[PDB]
Amino acid sequence: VRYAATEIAPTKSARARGSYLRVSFKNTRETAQAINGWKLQRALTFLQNVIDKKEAVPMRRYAGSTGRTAQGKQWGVSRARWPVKSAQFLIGLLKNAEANADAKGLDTGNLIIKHIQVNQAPKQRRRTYRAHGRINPYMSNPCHIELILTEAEESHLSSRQRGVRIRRALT
Amino acid sequence: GIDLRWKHVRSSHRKAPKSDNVYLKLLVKLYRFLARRTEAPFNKVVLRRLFMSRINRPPVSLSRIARNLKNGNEKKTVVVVATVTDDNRLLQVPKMEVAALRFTAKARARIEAAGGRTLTLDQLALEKPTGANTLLLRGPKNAREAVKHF
Amino acid sequence: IPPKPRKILQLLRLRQINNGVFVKVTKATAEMIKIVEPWVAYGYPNLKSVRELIYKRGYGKVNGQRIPLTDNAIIEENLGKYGIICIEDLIHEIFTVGPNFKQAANFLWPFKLSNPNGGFRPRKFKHFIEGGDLGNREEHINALIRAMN
Amino acid sequence: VAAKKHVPIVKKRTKRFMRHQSDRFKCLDSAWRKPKGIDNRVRRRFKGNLAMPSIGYGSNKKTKHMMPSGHKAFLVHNVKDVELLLMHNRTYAAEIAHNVSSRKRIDIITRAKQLGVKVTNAKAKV
Amino acid sequence: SNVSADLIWEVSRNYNSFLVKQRTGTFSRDALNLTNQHSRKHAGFVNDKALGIVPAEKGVKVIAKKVKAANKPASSLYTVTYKSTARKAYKAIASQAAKHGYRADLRQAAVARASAILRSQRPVKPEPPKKLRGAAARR
Amino acid sequence: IWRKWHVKINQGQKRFATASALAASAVAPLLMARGHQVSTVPEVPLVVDSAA
RNA sequence: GAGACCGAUAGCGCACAAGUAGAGUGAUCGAAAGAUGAAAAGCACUUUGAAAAGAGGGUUAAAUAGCACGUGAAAUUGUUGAAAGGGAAGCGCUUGUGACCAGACUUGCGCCCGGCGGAUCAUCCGGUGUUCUCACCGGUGCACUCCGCCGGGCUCAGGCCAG
RNA sequence: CGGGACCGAGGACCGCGCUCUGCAAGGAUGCUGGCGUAAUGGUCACCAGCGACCCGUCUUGAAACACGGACCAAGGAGUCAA
RNA sequence: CCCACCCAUACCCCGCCCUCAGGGUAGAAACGAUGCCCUGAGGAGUAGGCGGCCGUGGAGGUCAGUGACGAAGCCUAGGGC
Repeated sequence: VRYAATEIAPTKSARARGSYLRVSFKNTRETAQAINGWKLQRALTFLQNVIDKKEAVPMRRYAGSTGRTAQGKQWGVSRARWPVKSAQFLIGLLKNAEANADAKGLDTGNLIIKHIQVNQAPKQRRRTYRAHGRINPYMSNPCHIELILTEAEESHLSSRQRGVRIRRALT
Repeated sequence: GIDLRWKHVRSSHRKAPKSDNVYLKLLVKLYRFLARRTEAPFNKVVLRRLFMSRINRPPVSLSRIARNLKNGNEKKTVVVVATVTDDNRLLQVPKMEVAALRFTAKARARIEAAGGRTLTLDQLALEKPTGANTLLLRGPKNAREAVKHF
Repeated sequence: IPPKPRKILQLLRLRQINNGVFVKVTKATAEMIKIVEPWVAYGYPNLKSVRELIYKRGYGKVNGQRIPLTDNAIIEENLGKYGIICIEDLIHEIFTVGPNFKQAANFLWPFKLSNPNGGFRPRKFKHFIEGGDLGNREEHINALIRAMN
Repeated sequence: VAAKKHVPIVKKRTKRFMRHQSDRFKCLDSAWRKPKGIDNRVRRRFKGNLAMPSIGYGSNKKTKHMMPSGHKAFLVHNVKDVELLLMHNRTYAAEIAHNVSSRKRIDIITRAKQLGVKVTNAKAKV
Repeated sequence: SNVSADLIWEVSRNYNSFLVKQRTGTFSRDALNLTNQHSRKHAGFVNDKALGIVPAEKGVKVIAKKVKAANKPASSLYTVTYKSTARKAYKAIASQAAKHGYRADLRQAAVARASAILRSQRPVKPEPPKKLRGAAARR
Repeated sequence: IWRKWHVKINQGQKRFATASALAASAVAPLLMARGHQVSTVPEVPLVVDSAA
């Protein structure tokens, strides 16, 4: 398996991934972008707060005709939501990566989410019945998720130029 | 802009043969040299007719040659830039010296049997490089079925 | 341009703008020039105009080709049968309109002049007598030739 | 060795001739196509539009196919191929073909160094 | 007859097995082709009298056509190896190319080819090391 | 299938071409130009004794 | 038994459990769909998870081949890096900035000295081949002659931009 | 008789000439300086000044109207015989 | 009415490309003669006509062609013609 962030070595880092996960790709993208670059304990606490509706995920790209809330003021937005299913899946993946770091012997309390990326998985093709004997797609858009945690951490001058510099050094 | 009521005319004559005969190419080189380095109009006419296509080189028969050999032309060298064919209606072939592009077998045999000589055009260039004492003959151009139907 | 002035300009060898030619004044040529007056400016050139035109912009027609007049051998080779063996003889023939004026003027390729240094009058396409540039300007053609050569 | 003395290499145009609307459509390659529509502005040569290629842009006959060093490229596949440039080291340079192996490239480069023939891609596969 | 050097040139001028045609020029692999270029002057296999030079272990090896053995390919080549001073080799090559009227138009090309082979037989000089330049290559 | 697959050639022209090819086979430069290795061949055309 | 035929949207509708699956009351209509690897060697064992799986660690020549499997394009998407954005963008000519690059150059040839290392220097003799007067091979060089190498010196020619 | 701008095509000799030890006479040489590398040059992205309608297609004389085009890959239309 | 000035792909001079035209070039030291050298003029284009080249699948011949020391394919703000 090959992760997208190829510049990160595996010796002092932890990694986790999940594939074909039947959870909303757009909501998961917003949640992952919310926790991108954070410390691990802060991210876990934030995702539990998202489940408990005490902290909100700001909706930035996939936000068309959504609602507004007072909890977006922490992020400087008005559109924010509480994607519980995305938070649960990301909590599971983050806890797997924490267990991997504990197995590797890394210090858990100093870990940050260096890389986190949500990709689109192949779509689940259900169908729905419309009027006049028509059939439309009713598809699911699942996602692949990957995450990596790391530790928090005068040449070719002209002769006139040379002469000017020498004279200025002398005087 | 320059007002050009008249138009510069590109050439409407052959400057080179369309044929891929290598011996024809060598003959064309020889007669290009002769036409450049001589004053003889015969060489230029021969070169231009060497450029020509087959319908522009109709065959000349032995009876046509014998007709043109009369009235003081009996000792001249006959030059044809087409095929010389045999005419079986001509029962007695006169003695003649003929240079042609090619001969049919019966025409060559009958000329040699009457005692004349058969030459190619390079032999003609060797012996008469200025075309002296030659009789240049062409065949009937309009004697073709397409020309009749025109 | 209508077909009759187009034909007259073609016969006068004025096929391009700022082309110029020498003409011997007869009635048969004067009526032609009078017809093509809405496209031409013409006049009476002096010796300085003639010699400077021939020296700076003199090209002979040799075997249909436009050859600069850089040696007297070209002039003698093409006009020697009429007694013109050098460029001064050619200038004399043009200026005095000798017995071989037709041959000398036709041997000269039509002069390709530049645009005038100083420009034209503000309304160029009126007659000279009305404040424009077209028509017969007589001896005033030398200023135009000086500006254009 | 240095190239034979030559007139300066003048490129009348270094920019390519981009196909009309290929900047806007991804199904259109940038390779040049002459627009054949009767109302096309590029075909009618309205100003401010793309230029059309023509024979007036042609390069000088004395410097055509010359690389900036002054040599003409000759594609070579082996040592016997590079030995054809024995008499032309001042006018021709050797371009080793893309499908030649590294060992044969080493042999070609050694022979061309002996012959004094410039190799355009001598650093590859090293 | 039906066969001559002109005839062979007309037959083989557009294609033969020695031809190497590319965008920048047409070359020839003919052993009797000095300068390795496709032309009637240098088409050694076409011509009745012809010269070719190949490298030896030391010096050069010159082959010339024998005109009386054109139908005997095993004995058609007069072969001389020059392994001596370069000036002596050039003198002998120019002598067989010009003194008896055997392709006097080829003597410059023959002397030049001998000079090129003898020059190629010299030891090569070590090249200067490549100078890294700029930002990404230098660092 | 009723495409014209076969070509009718005049027998005289076939015999002409065969004779021309036989004449070209006696010209040693043409053998090298066609790519045959004939440098050690003692004579062209090469005739071996029928006893062999 | 063959082919100047086609090469999985082609070639028969069918390279596959294809006249199958499926549809129609019926007569009839009628698909899609090939490829891990040489060999399953198709991941022991440890660990986190309810599981699916993940991480280590093996197997393989390669998992950048994991029964989603040769190669893996584009549309379209995610992350990272750079940049632009006062009611469209895109494009043409020409600078500028930033980022990133291809060449070219590194010395050649020729004279004058000095030091080496060798006699394929000129002439003559014999043999051989040739283009029949030119060459090759063996002997003779006895070092003010040839051929390489190394130190100096000098002339000429050498890259980019300029006065 | 000054002052300025742009250009240097060709590549042994041959010619017409002149002010004739030579020349400004059938096309640029001579002298000098810095640098010898990203400095010149090139590609890409962006800003700036100026320039710049959306492509077929149809119609007639032409425009306008009208019709086709969400995007990408692969097929996809003057062939064979008499 | 007068003086100066601004700029078009127009005009003049110069370079380069192509086309057309006219010449030269073998007792060949001689040439992709289908080449090379010299000179002059010209350059918009729908319907339509003609020429030359580029590219793709397959066939004969040839290059003593390339290739597991990596063919074909694909990606490429890397270059040359």
